Amino acid sequence: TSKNPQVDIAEDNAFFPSEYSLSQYTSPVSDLDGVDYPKPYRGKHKILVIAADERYLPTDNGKLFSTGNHPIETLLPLYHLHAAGFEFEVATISGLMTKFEYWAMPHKDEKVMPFFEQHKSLFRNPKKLADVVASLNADSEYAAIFVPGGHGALIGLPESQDVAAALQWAIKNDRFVISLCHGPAAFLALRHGDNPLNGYSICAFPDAADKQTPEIGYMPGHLTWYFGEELKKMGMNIINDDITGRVHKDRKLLTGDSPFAANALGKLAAQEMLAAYA
Amino acid sequence: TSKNPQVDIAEDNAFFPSEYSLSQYTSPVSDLDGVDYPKPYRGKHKILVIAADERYLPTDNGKLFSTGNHPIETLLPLYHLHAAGFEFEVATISGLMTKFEYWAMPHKDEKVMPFFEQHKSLFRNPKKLADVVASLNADSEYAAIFVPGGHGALIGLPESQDVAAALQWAIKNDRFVISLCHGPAAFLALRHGDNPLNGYSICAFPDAADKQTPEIGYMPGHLTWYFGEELKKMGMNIINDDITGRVHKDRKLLTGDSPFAANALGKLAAQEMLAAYA
Ligand SMILES: [Zn+2]
Ligand SMILES: [Zn+2]
Repeated sequence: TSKNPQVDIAEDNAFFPSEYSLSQYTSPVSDLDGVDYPKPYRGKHKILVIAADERYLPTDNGKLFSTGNHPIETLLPLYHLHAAGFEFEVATISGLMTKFEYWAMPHKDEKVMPFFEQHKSLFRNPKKLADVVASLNADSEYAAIFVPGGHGALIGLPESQDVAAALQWAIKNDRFVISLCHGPAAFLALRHGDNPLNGYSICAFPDAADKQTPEIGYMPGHLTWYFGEELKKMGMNIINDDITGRVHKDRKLLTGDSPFAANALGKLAAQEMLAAYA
Repeated sequence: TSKNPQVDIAEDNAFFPSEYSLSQYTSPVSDLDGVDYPKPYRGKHKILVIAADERYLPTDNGKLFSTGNHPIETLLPLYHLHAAGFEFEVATISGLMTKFEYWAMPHKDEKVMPFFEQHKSLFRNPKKLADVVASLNADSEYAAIFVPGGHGALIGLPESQDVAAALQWAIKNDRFVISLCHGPAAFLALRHGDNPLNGYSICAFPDAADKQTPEIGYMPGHLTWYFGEELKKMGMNIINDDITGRVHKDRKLLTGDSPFAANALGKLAAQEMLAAYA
Protein backbone atom coordinates (compact mmCIF):
# COMPACT_ATOMS: atom_id res chain seq x y z
CA THR A 1 0.00 0.00 0.00
CA SER A 2 1.60 3.21 -1.30
CA LYS A 3 2.19 6.33 0.82
CA ASN A 4 1.95 8.58 -2.23
CA PRO A 5 -0.95 11.04 -2.44
CA GLN A 6 -3.52 10.16 -5.09
CA VAL A 7 -4.67 12.36 -7.96
CA ASP A 8 -8.03 14.16 -7.89
CA ILE A 9 -8.45 14.93 -11.61
CA ALA A 10 -11.37 17.24 -10.92
CA GLU A 11 -8.95 19.92 -9.74
CA ASP A 12 -5.57 21.43 -10.66
CA ASN A 13 -2.75 19.78 -8.70
CA ALA A 14 -5.09 18.32 -6.05
CA PHE A 15 -4.73 15.02 -4.20
CA PHE A 16 -6.67 12.58 -2.03
CA PRO A 17 -4.83 10.88 0.84
CA SER A 18 -2.54 7.94 0.00
CA GLU A 19 -3.67 4.30 -0.09
CA TYR A 20 -1.76 3.61 3.10
CA SER A 21 -3.48 6.54 4.79
CA LEU A 22 -6.86 5.24 3.65
CA SER A 23 -6.24 1.63 4.65
CA GLN A 24 -5.26 2.75 8.14
CA TYR A 25 -7.78 5.54 8.75
CA THR A 26 -10.95 4.61 6.89
CA SER A 27 -13.22 1.59 6.61
CA PRO A 28 -16.24 0.43 4.53
CA VAL A 29 -18.12 0.02 7.81
CA SER A 30 -18.09 2.32 10.85
CA ASP A 31 -17.87 1.55 14.56
CA LEU A 32 -21.34 3.04 15.07
CA ASP A 33 -23.01 1.38 18.07
CA GLY A 34 -24.71 1.88 21.43
CA VAL A 35 -27.66 3.48 19.65
CA ASP A 36 -30.19 2.75 22.43
CA TYR A 37 -32.60 5.54 23.31
CA PRO A 38 -35.98 4.10 24.46
CA LYS A 39 -37.22 7.50 25.64
CA PRO A 40 -36.47 9.98 22.82
CA TYR A 41 -36.68 13.78 23.02
CA ARG A 42 -40.14 14.91 21.94
CA GLY A 43 -39.68 18.65 21.45
CA LYS A 44 -39.01 20.97 18.49
CA HIS A 45 -35.37 21.99 18.97
CA LYS A 46 -33.06 20.85 16.18
CA ILE A 47 -29.30 20.53 15.78
CA LEU A 48 -27.83 23.25 13.57
CA VAL A 49 -24.92 21.86 11.58
CA ILE A 50 -22.38 24.30 10.12
CA ALA A 51 -20.68 22.44 7.27
CA ALA A 52 -17.88 23.01 4.77
CA ASP A 53 -18.80 24.44 1.36
CA GLU A 54 -15.24 24.08 0.02
CA ARG A 55 -13.40 20.84 -0.66
CA TYR A 56 -9.89 22.02 -1.56
CA LEU A 57 -7.29 23.12 0.95
CA PRO A 58 -4.03 24.69 -0.27
CA THR A 59 -0.88 23.28 1.32
CA ASP A 60 2.55 24.87 1.86
CA ASN A 61 3.90 23.61 -1.46
CA GLY A 62 1.10 25.03 -3.60
CA LYS A 63 -0.61 21.64 -3.90
CA LEU A 64 -4.25 21.22 -2.90
CA PHE A 65 -5.50 18.66 -0.39
CA SER A 66 -8.83 17.21 -1.58
CA THR A 67 -10.68 17.30 1.72
CA GLY A 68 -13.96 18.63 3.11
CA ASN A 69 -16.10 17.45 6.06
CA HIS A 70 -15.25 14.00 7.44
CA PRO A 71 -18.26 11.69 6.82
CA ILE A 72 -17.67 9.51 9.86
CA GLU A 73 -17.21 12.60 12.00
CA THR A 74 -20.36 14.21 10.60
CA LEU A 75 -22.70 11.25 10.36
CA LEU A 76 -22.10 9.19 13.48
CA PRO A 77 -22.93 11.94 16.01
CA LEU A 78 -25.97 13.00 14.01
CA TYR A 79 -27.11 9.38 13.81
CA HIS A 80 -27.07 9.15 17.61
CA LEU A 81 -28.75 12.55 17.98
CA HIS A 82 -31.41 11.79 15.35
CA ALA A 83 -32.01 8.45 17.05
CA ALA A 84 -32.23 10.25 20.39
CA GLY A 85 -35.05 12.27 18.84
CA PHE A 86 -33.13 15.30 17.54
CA GLU A 87 -33.56 16.10 13.84
CA PHE A 88 -31.01 18.39 12.21
CA GLU A 89 -30.59 21.23 9.73
CA VAL A 90 -27.51 22.10 7.67
CA ALA A 91 -25.98 25.47 6.87
CA THR A 92 -22.87 26.66 5.07
CA ILE A 93 -21.53 30.19 4.90
CA SER A 94 -22.09 30.54 1.14
CA GLY A 95 -25.15 28.32 0.97
CA LEU A 96 -23.32 26.04 -1.48
CA MET A 97 -23.66 22.27 -1.02
CA THR A 98 -21.78 20.43 1.72
CA LYS A 99 -18.42 19.01 0.56
CA PHE A 100 -17.55 15.61 2.08
CA GLU A 101 -14.36 13.57 2.12
CA TYR A 102 -15.98 10.66 0.31
CA TRP A 103 -12.78 8.64 0.52
CA ALA A 104 -13.76 8.09 4.16
CA MET A 105 -17.40 7.25 3.46
CA PRO A 106 -18.27 3.81 4.96
CA HIS A 107 -20.00 2.77 1.74
CA LYS A 108 -20.93 -0.66 3.12
CA ASP A 109 -22.35 0.47 6.46
CA GLU A 110 -25.92 -0.87 6.44
CA LYS A 111 -26.99 1.84 8.88
CA VAL A 112 -24.95 4.97 8.13
CA MET A 113 -25.47 4.90 4.35
CA PRO A 114 -29.26 4.71 4.41
CA PHE A 115 -29.23 7.37 7.14
CA PHE A 116 -27.10 9.49 4.82
CA GLU A 117 -29.34 8.85 1.82
CA GLN A 118 -32.47 9.89 3.72
CA HIS A 119 -30.99 13.29 4.60
CA LYS A 120 -28.88 13.92 1.51
CA SER A 121 -30.92 16.96 0.45
CA LEU A 122 -30.15 18.71 3.73
CA PHE A 123 -26.46 18.46 2.92
CA ARG A 124 -26.80 19.16 -0.80
CA ASN A 125 -29.12 22.15 -0.51
CA PRO A 126 -28.10 23.80 2.78
CA LYS A 127 -29.30 27.08 4.23
CA LYS A 128 -27.02 30.11 4.11
CA LEU A 129 -25.63 30.68 7.63
CA ALA A 130 -26.25 34.46 7.50
CA ASP A 131 -29.95 33.80 6.87
CA VAL A 132 -30.14 31.57 9.93
CA VAL A 133 -28.31 34.13 12.08
CA ALA A 134 -30.63 36.97 11.06
CA SER A 135 -33.60 35.09 12.55
CA LEU A 136 -31.87 34.17 15.82
CA ASN A 137 -33.41 35.17 19.15
CA ALA A 138 -33.50 33.70 22.67
CA ASP A 139 -36.38 31.44 21.59
CA SER A 140 -34.77 30.10 18.40
CA GLU A 141 -35.41 26.36 18.15
CA TYR A 142 -31.82 25.10 17.95
CA ALA A 143 -30.74 22.93 20.87
CA ALA A 144 -27.15 22.85 19.63
CA ILE A 145 -24.65 23.93 16.99
CA PHE A 146 -22.57 21.12 15.49
CA VAL A 147 -19.34 21.86 13.63
CA PRO A 148 -18.06 18.57 12.21
CA GLY A 149 -14.39 18.01 11.49
CA GLY A 150 -12.51 17.31 8.30
CA HIS A 151 -9.82 19.68 7.03
CA GLY A 152 -12.53 21.53 5.12
CA ALA A 153 -13.53 23.07 8.45
CA LEU A 154 -10.35 25.13 8.13
CA ILE A 155 -11.74 26.96 5.10
CA GLY A 156 -13.88 30.03 5.70
CA LEU A 157 -15.32 29.04 9.08
CA PRO A 158 -12.35 30.36 11.11
CA GLU A 159 -12.88 33.86 9.70
CA SER A 160 -16.64 34.10 9.28
CA GLN A 161 -18.57 36.78 11.14
CA ASP A 162 -21.64 34.60 10.64
CA VAL A 163 -20.04 31.70 12.49
CA ALA A 164 -19.00 34.11 15.25
CA ALA A 165 -22.53 35.45 15.65
CA ALA A 166 -23.82 31.87 15.64
CA LEU A 167 -21.44 30.65 18.34
CA GLN A 168 -22.13 33.81 20.35
CA TRP A 169 -25.86 33.09 20.23
CA ALA A 170 -25.47 29.46 21.28
CA ILE A 171 -23.26 30.23 24.29
CA LYS A 172 -25.17 33.30 25.43
CA ASN A 173 -28.41 31.33 25.15
CA ASP A 174 -27.19 28.29 27.06
CA ARG A 175 -27.22 25.94 24.07
CA PHE A 176 -24.89 23.04 23.34
CA VAL A 177 -21.87 23.38 21.04
CA ILE A 178 -20.46 20.16 19.60
CA SER A 179 -17.31 19.62 17.54
CA LEU A 180 -14.34 17.34 16.81
CA CYS A 181 -11.07 16.96 14.87
CA HIS A 182 -10.56 20.26 13.04
CA GLY A 183 -14.12 21.48 13.59
CA PRO A 184 -13.04 23.64 16.54
CA ALA A 185 -10.97 25.78 14.16
CA ALA A 186 -14.28 27.57 13.51
CA PHE A 187 -14.10 28.84 17.08
CA LEU A 188 -11.36 31.15 15.80
CA ALA A 189 -14.20 33.17 14.31
CA LEU A 190 -14.52 34.74 17.76
CA ARG A 191 -11.13 36.47 17.66
CA HIS A 192 -11.41 40.25 17.39
CA GLY A 193 -14.70 40.56 19.27
CA ASP A 194 -16.69 39.15 22.18
CA ASN A 195 -15.26 35.70 22.87
CA PRO A 196 -17.63 33.69 25.10
CA LEU A 197 -15.40 30.64 24.64
CA ASN A 198 -12.51 32.25 26.45
CA GLY A 199 -11.42 29.93 29.24
CA TYR A 200 -13.02 26.82 27.74
CA SER A 201 -11.30 23.42 27.45
CA ILE A 202 -11.57 20.90 24.62
CA CYS A 203 -9.86 18.05 22.86
CA ALA A 204 -9.27 18.19 19.10
CA PHE A 205 -6.95 17.06 16.34
CA PRO A 206 -3.47 18.07 17.56
CA ASP A 207 -1.29 20.34 15.46
CA ALA A 208 1.46 17.81 16.17
CA ALA A 209 -0.38 15.20 14.12
CA ASP A 210 -0.91 17.58 11.19
CA LYS A 211 2.85 17.96 11.07
CA GLN A 212 3.25 14.18 10.65
CA THR A 213 0.42 12.91 8.42
CA PRO A 214 1.98 14.25 5.23
CA GLU A 215 4.89 11.90 5.88
CA ILE A 216 2.46 9.07 5.17
CA GLY A 217 0.79 10.97 2.33
CA TYR A 218 -2.51 11.80 4.06
CA MET A 219 -2.04 15.29 2.54
CA PRO A 220 0.09 16.37 -0.48
CA GLY A 221 1.92 18.97 1.62
CA HIS A 222 2.08 20.78 4.98
CA LEU A 223 -0.56 23.07 6.47
CA THR A 224 0.08 26.81 6.09
CA TRP A 225 -1.02 27.45 9.67
CA TYR A 226 -2.08 25.52 12.78
CA PHE A 227 -5.43 26.05 14.49
CA GLY A 228 -4.27 24.58 17.77
CA GLU A 229 -1.89 27.37 18.74
CA GLU A 230 -4.25 30.03 17.43
CA LEU A 231 -7.03 28.68 19.63
CA LYS A 232 -4.58 28.80 22.54
CA LYS A 233 -3.85 32.45 21.71
CA MET A 234 -7.60 32.98 21.74
CA GLY A 235 -7.72 31.82 25.34
CA MET A 236 -8.78 28.19 24.87
CA ASN A 237 -7.26 25.05 26.36
CA ILE A 238 -6.54 21.95 24.28
CA ILE A 239 -6.05 18.96 26.57
CA ASN A 240 -4.49 16.47 24.14
CA ASP A 241 -1.44 16.39 21.89
CA ASP A 242 -2.16 12.92 20.47
CA ILE A 243 -5.00 10.86 18.95
CA THR A 244 -6.83 8.31 21.09
CA GLY A 245 -10.47 8.62 20.02
CA ARG A 246 -11.27 10.46 23.24
CA VAL A 247 -14.05 12.94 23.96
CA HIS A 248 -14.30 15.76 26.48
CA LYS A 249 -16.90 17.92 28.24
CA ASP A 250 -16.71 21.47 29.53
CA ARG A 251 -20.25 22.48 30.49
CA LYS A 252 -22.16 22.37 27.20
CA LEU A 253 -19.06 22.31 24.98
CA LEU A 254 -18.71 18.71 23.77
CA THR A 255 -15.75 17.67 21.66
CA GLY A 256 -13.78 14.82 20.12
CA ASP A 257 -10.19 14.38 18.94
CA SER A 258 -10.73 12.50 15.65
CA PRO A 259 -13.00 10.22 13.62
CA PHE A 260 -12.17 7.48 16.11
CA ALA A 261 -14.04 9.68 18.60
CA ALA A 262 -17.20 10.16 16.52
CA ASN A 263 -19.24 7.27 17.93
CA ALA A 264 -18.30 8.26 21.48
CA LEU A 265 -19.15 11.91 20.87
CA GLY A 266 -22.55 10.82 19.62
CA LYS A 267 -23.28 8.91 22.81
CA LEU A 268 -21.97 11.75 24.99
CA ALA A 269 -23.97 14.39 23.13
CA ALA A 270 -27.15 12.32 23.06
CA GLN A 271 -26.80 11.47 26.75
CA GLU A 272 -26.03 15.07 27.75
CA MET A 273 -28.71 16.62 25.57
CA LEU A 274 -31.46 14.19 26.57
CA ALA A 275 -30.77 14.90 30.25
CA ALA A 276 -30.97 18.65 29.61
CA TYR A 277 -34.21 18.46 27.62
CA ALA A 278 -35.87 15.90 29.89
CA THR B 1 -15.20 6.88 -28.16
CA SER B 2 -17.95 6.29 -25.60
CA LYS B 3 -20.96 8.59 -25.10
CA ASN B 4 -21.26 7.57 -21.44
CA PRO B 5 -20.63 10.20 -18.77
CA GLN B 6 -17.42 9.65 -16.81
CA VAL B 7 -17.09 9.30 -13.04
CA ASP B 8 -15.80 12.15 -10.87
CA ILE B 9 -14.86 10.20 -7.72
CA ALA B 10 -14.38 13.39 -5.75
CA GLU B 11 -18.15 13.76 -5.45
CA ASP B 12 -21.26 11.63 -4.82
CA ASN B 13 -22.86 10.56 -8.11
CA ALA B 14 -21.06 13.22 -10.17
CA PHE B 15 -19.83 12.94 -13.76
CA PHE B 16 -17.56 14.65 -16.29
CA PRO B 17 -18.70 14.77 -19.92
CA SER B 18 -18.29 11.61 -22.03
CA GLU B 19 -15.18 10.81 -24.09
CA TYR B 20 -17.09 11.50 -27.28
CA SER B 21 -18.17 14.88 -25.92
CA LEU B 22 -14.58 15.69 -25.01
CA SER B 23 -13.08 14.55 -28.31
CA GLN B 24 -15.54 16.74 -30.20
CA TYR B 25 -15.63 19.83 -27.97
CA THR B 26 -12.20 20.17 -26.39
CA SER B 27 -8.59 20.19 -27.56
CA PRO B 28 -5.06 20.19 -26.04
CA VAL B 29 -4.43 23.42 -27.96
CA SER B 30 -6.79 26.37 -28.46
CA ASP B 31 -7.59 28.44 -31.54
CA LEU B 32 -6.15 31.52 -29.84
CA ASP B 33 -4.81 33.94 -32.47
CA GLY B 34 -4.90 37.45 -33.88
CA VAL B 35 -3.22 38.72 -30.72
CA ASP B 36 -1.78 41.88 -32.32
CA TYR B 37 -2.02 45.08 -30.30
CA PRO B 38 0.97 47.38 -31.04
CA LYS B 39 -0.59 50.29 -29.16
CA PRO B 40 -1.82 48.91 -25.81
CA TYR B 41 -4.09 50.68 -23.31
CA ARG B 42 -1.96 52.55 -20.78
CA GLY B 43 -4.47 53.42 -18.05
CA LYS B 44 -5.51 51.92 -14.70
CA HIS B 45 -8.92 50.39 -15.42
CA LYS B 46 -9.04 46.62 -15.02
CA ILE B 47 -11.45 43.89 -16.09
CA LEU B 48 -13.54 42.56 -13.20
CA VAL B 49 -14.19 38.86 -13.68
CA ILE B 50 -17.11 37.27 -11.81
CA ALA B 51 -16.33 33.54 -11.66
CA ALA B 52 -17.95 30.34 -10.44
CA ASP B 53 -17.16 29.17 -6.90
CA GLU B 54 -19.11 25.91 -7.32
CA ARG B 55 -18.23 23.02 -9.61
CA TYR B 56 -21.23 20.71 -9.25
CA LEU B 57 -24.55 21.23 -10.98
CA PRO B 58 -27.52 19.01 -10.07
CA THR B 59 -29.40 17.56 -13.04
CA ASP B 60 -33.03 16.43 -13.36
CA ASN B 61 -32.23 12.84 -12.39
CA GLY B 62 -30.44 13.70 -9.15
CA LYS B 63 -27.01 13.21 -10.72
CA LEU B 64 -24.42 15.98 -10.59
CA PHE B 65 -22.67 17.44 -13.63
CA SER B 66 -19.01 18.13 -12.81
CA THR B 67 -18.72 21.54 -14.41
CA GLY B 68 -17.58 25.05 -13.46
CA ASN B 69 -16.18 27.90 -15.60
CA HIS B 70 -15.07 26.94 -19.12
CA PRO B 71 -11.27 27.47 -19.35
CA ILE B 72 -11.26 28.29 -23.05
CA GLU B 73 -14.15 30.68 -22.55
CA THR B 74 -12.45 32.33 -19.57
CA LEU B 75 -8.84 32.45 -20.71
CA LEU B 76 -8.94 33.37 -24.38
CA PRO B 77 -10.80 36.68 -23.97
CA LEU B 78 -8.66 37.63 -20.99
CA TYR B 79 -5.53 36.76 -22.97
CA HIS B 80 -6.56 39.22 -25.68
CA LEU B 81 -7.56 41.87 -23.13
CA HIS B 82 -4.37 41.44 -21.08
CA ALA B 83 -2.37 41.63 -24.30
CA ALA B 84 -4.34 44.75 -25.26
CA GLY B 85 -3.08 46.24 -22.01
CA PHE B 86 -5.96 45.38 -19.66
CA GLU B 87 -5.03 43.46 -16.50
CA PHE B 88 -7.81 41.68 -14.63
CA GLU B 89 -9.13 40.87 -11.16
CA VAL B 90 -11.29 37.91 -10.11
CA ALA B 91 -14.25 37.76 -7.75
CA THR B 92 -16.69 35.09 -6.68
CA ILE B 93 -19.81 35.54 -4.58
CA SER B 94 -18.49 33.49 -1.64
CA GLY B 95 -14.84 34.39 -2.11
CA LEU B 96 -14.02 30.69 -2.55
CA MET B 97 -11.57 29.72 -5.31
CA THR B 98 -12.61 29.67 -8.96
CA LYS B 99 -13.82 26.24 -10.15
CA PHE B 100 -12.79 25.38 -13.73
CA GLU B 101 -13.85 22.62 -16.10
CA TYR B 102 -10.33 21.24 -16.36
CA TRP B 103 -11.46 18.59 -18.83
CA ALA B 104 -11.50 21.45 -21.36
CA MET B 105 -8.13 22.90 -20.36
CA PRO B 106 -5.82 23.09 -23.43
CA HIS B 107 -2.95 21.57 -21.46
CA LYS B 108 -0.56 21.71 -24.42
CA ASP B 109 -1.24 25.31 -25.47
CA GLU B 110 2.18 26.98 -25.30
CA LYS B 111 0.54 30.37 -24.79
CA VAL B 112 -2.65 29.84 -22.78
CA MET B 113 -1.10 27.58 -20.12
CA PRO B 114 1.75 29.90 -19.16
CA PHE B 115 -0.74 32.78 -19.20
CA PHE B 116 -2.90 30.73 -16.84
CA GLU B 117 0.02 29.84 -14.58
CA GLN B 118 1.07 33.48 -14.22
CA HIS B 119 -2.38 34.50 -12.96
CA LYS B 120 -3.37 31.35 -11.09
CA SER B 121 -3.46 33.11 -7.70
CA LEU B 122 -6.09 35.54 -8.97
CA PHE B 123 -8.36 32.60 -9.70
CA ARG B 124 -7.43 30.58 -6.61
CA ASN B 125 -7.69 33.40 -4.09
CA PRO B 126 -10.45 35.64 -5.49
CA LYS B 127 -12.05 38.68 -3.89
CA LYS B 128 -15.54 38.38 -2.45
CA LEU B 129 -17.96 40.13 -4.85
CA ALA B 130 -19.82 41.93 -2.02
CA ASP B 131 -16.53 43.53 -0.93
CA VAL B 132 -15.94 44.84 -4.44
CA VAL B 133 -19.50 46.17 -4.70
CA ALA B 134 -19.27 48.05 -1.39
CA SER B 135 -16.41 50.15 -2.78
CA LEU B 136 -18.07 50.93 -6.12
CA ASN B 137 -18.57 54.53 -7.22
CA ALA B 138 -18.65 56.38 -10.55
CA ASP B 139 -14.85 56.54 -10.50
CA SER B 140 -14.22 52.85 -9.74
CA GLU B 141 -11.36 51.60 -11.91
CA TYR B 142 -13.12 48.73 -13.70
CA ALA B 143 -13.43 49.18 -17.46
CA ALA B 144 -15.61 46.07 -17.76
CA ILE B 145 -17.29 43.17 -16.01
CA PHE B 146 -16.60 39.75 -17.52
CA VAL B 147 -18.84 36.78 -16.74
CA PRO B 148 -17.31 33.72 -18.39
CA GLY B 149 -19.40 30.73 -19.39
CA GLY B 150 -19.37 27.13 -18.28
CA HIS B 151 -22.40 25.54 -16.64
CA GLY B 152 -21.02 26.67 -13.29
CA ALA B 153 -22.25 30.15 -14.18
CA LEU B 154 -25.74 28.78 -13.53
CA ILE B 155 -24.95 28.32 -9.84
CA GLY B 156 -25.48 31.27 -7.52
CA LEU B 157 -24.85 34.05 -10.03
CA PRO B 158 -28.43 34.11 -11.39
CA GLU B 159 -29.79 34.87 -7.92
CA SER B 160 -27.09 37.02 -6.34
CA GLN B 161 -27.92 40.54 -5.20
CA ASP B 162 -24.19 41.24 -5.42
CA VAL B 163 -24.10 40.35 -9.11
CA ALA B 164 -27.18 42.53 -9.65
CA ALA B 165 -25.58 45.52 -7.95
CA ALA B 166 -22.42 44.89 -9.98
CA LEU B 167 -24.20 44.76 -13.33
CA GLN B 168 -26.26 47.80 -12.34
CA TRP B 169 -23.08 49.74 -11.63
CA ALA B 170 -21.42 48.77 -14.90
CA ILE B 171 -24.40 49.74 -17.07
CA LYS B 172 -25.27 52.92 -15.19
CA ASN B 173 -21.62 53.96 -15.36
CA ASP B 174 -21.18 53.28 -19.07
CA ARG B 175 -18.81 50.35 -18.63
CA PHE B 176 -18.47 47.26 -20.81
CA VAL B 177 -20.19 43.96 -19.93
CA ILE B 178 -18.78 40.83 -21.56
CA SER B 179 -20.10 37.27 -21.49
CA LEU B 180 -20.62 34.04 -23.44
CA CYS B 181 -22.17 30.54 -23.37
CA HIS B 182 -24.04 30.30 -20.06
CA GLY B 183 -22.39 33.36 -18.53
CA PRO B 184 -25.39 35.55 -19.38
CA ALA B 185 -27.50 33.50 -16.96
CA ALA B 186 -26.01 35.83 -14.32
CA PHE B 187 -28.01 38.63 -15.91
CA LEU B 188 -31.05 36.98 -14.31
CA ALA B 189 -29.79 38.54 -11.08
CA LEU B 190 -31.57 41.69 -12.25
CA ARG B 191 -35.07 40.20 -12.03
CA HIS B 192 -37.13 41.71 -9.21
CA GLY B 193 -35.50 45.14 -9.28
CA ASP B 194 -34.07 47.78 -11.59
CA ASN B 195 -33.17 45.99 -14.81
CA PRO B 196 -30.87 48.17 -16.97
CA LEU B 197 -30.45 45.27 -19.39
CA ASN B 198 -34.10 45.34 -20.38
CA GLY B 199 -34.29 45.62 -24.16
CA TYR B 200 -30.75 44.37 -24.77
CA SER B 201 -29.79 41.75 -27.39
CA ILE B 202 -27.18 39.01 -27.11
CA CYS B 203 -26.13 35.63 -28.37
CA ALA B 204 -25.51 32.78 -25.92
CA PHE B 205 -25.66 29.02 -25.53
CA PRO B 206 -29.17 28.09 -26.71
CA ASP B 207 -31.52 26.21 -24.42
CA ALA B 208 -32.16 23.98 -27.44
CA ALA B 209 -28.59 22.70 -27.27
CA ASP B 210 -28.81 22.00 -23.52
CA LYS B 211 -31.73 19.73 -24.32
CA GLN B 212 -29.55 17.70 -26.71
CA THR B 213 -26.04 17.44 -25.22
CA PRO B 214 -27.04 14.85 -22.64
CA GLU B 215 -27.89 12.55 -25.54
CA ILE B 216 -24.16 12.46 -26.25
CA GLY B 217 -23.27 12.33 -22.55
CA TYR B 218 -21.92 15.87 -22.16
CA MET B 219 -23.97 15.94 -18.92
CA PRO B 220 -25.28 13.00 -16.80
CA GLY B 221 -28.85 14.32 -17.00
CA HIS B 222 -31.09 17.21 -18.08
CA LEU B 223 -31.05 20.77 -16.74
CA THR B 224 -33.72 21.59 -14.15
CA TRP B 225 -34.40 24.95 -15.79
CA TYR B 226 -33.37 26.95 -18.88
CA PHE B 227 -31.78 30.39 -18.66
CA GLY B 228 -32.70 31.30 -22.21
CA GLU B 229 -36.44 31.59 -21.69
CA GLU B 230 -36.00 33.23 -18.30
CA LEU B 231 -33.80 35.91 -19.86
CA LYS B 232 -36.52 36.40 -22.47
CA LYS B 233 -39.06 36.84 -19.67
CA MET B 234 -36.69 39.39 -18.19
CA GLY B 235 -36.96 41.44 -21.37
CA MET B 236 -33.80 40.34 -23.19
CA ASN B 237 -33.40 39.16 -26.77
CA ILE B 238 -31.38 36.07 -27.69
CA ILE B 239 -30.56 36.13 -31.40
CA ASN B 240 -29.41 32.53 -31.91
CA ASP B 241 -30.90 29.08 -31.37
CA ASP B 242 -27.80 27.20 -32.54
CA ILE B 243 -24.00 27.11 -32.06
CA THR B 244 -21.73 28.68 -34.67
CA GLY B 245 -18.98 30.34 -32.65
CA ARG B 246 -20.50 33.75 -33.34
CA VAL B 247 -20.25 36.94 -31.30
CA HIS B 248 -22.57 39.92 -31.02
CA LYS B 249 -22.55 43.58 -29.96
CA ASP B 250 -25.29 45.74 -28.48
CA ARG B 251 -23.64 48.99 -27.38
CA LYS B 252 -21.19 47.91 -24.67
CA LEU B 253 -22.73 44.46 -24.15
CA LEU B 254 -20.40 41.99 -25.88
CA THR B 255 -21.26 38.31 -26.05
CA GLY B 256 -20.45 34.93 -27.53
CA ASP B 257 -22.43 31.73 -28.11
CA SER B 258 -19.88 29.09 -27.02
CA PRO B 259 -16.21 28.22 -26.50
CA PHE B 260 -15.86 28.30 -30.29
CA ALA B 261 -16.62 32.01 -29.91
CA ALA B 262 -14.00 32.77 -27.24
CA ASN B 263 -11.16 33.83 -29.53
CA ALA B 264 -13.52 36.05 -31.53
CA LEU B 265 -14.99 37.61 -28.39
CA GLY B 266 -11.47 38.44 -27.27
CA LYS B 267 -10.71 40.30 -30.48
CA LEU B 268 -14.08 42.08 -30.43
CA ALA B 269 -13.71 43.11 -26.79
CA ALA B 270 -10.10 44.21 -27.19
CA GLN B 271 -10.93 46.16 -30.34
CA GLU B 272 -14.04 47.79 -28.82
CA MET B 273 -12.40 48.59 -25.50
CA LEU B 274 -9.20 50.01 -26.99
CA ALA B 275 -11.24 52.35 -29.19
CA ALA B 276 -13.23 53.53 -26.16
CA TYR B 277 -10.17 54.12 -23.98
CA ALA B 278 -8.06 55.67 -26.74
ZN1 LIG C 1 -34.39 12.64 9.85
ZN1 LIG D 1 -1.09 39.90 -15.91
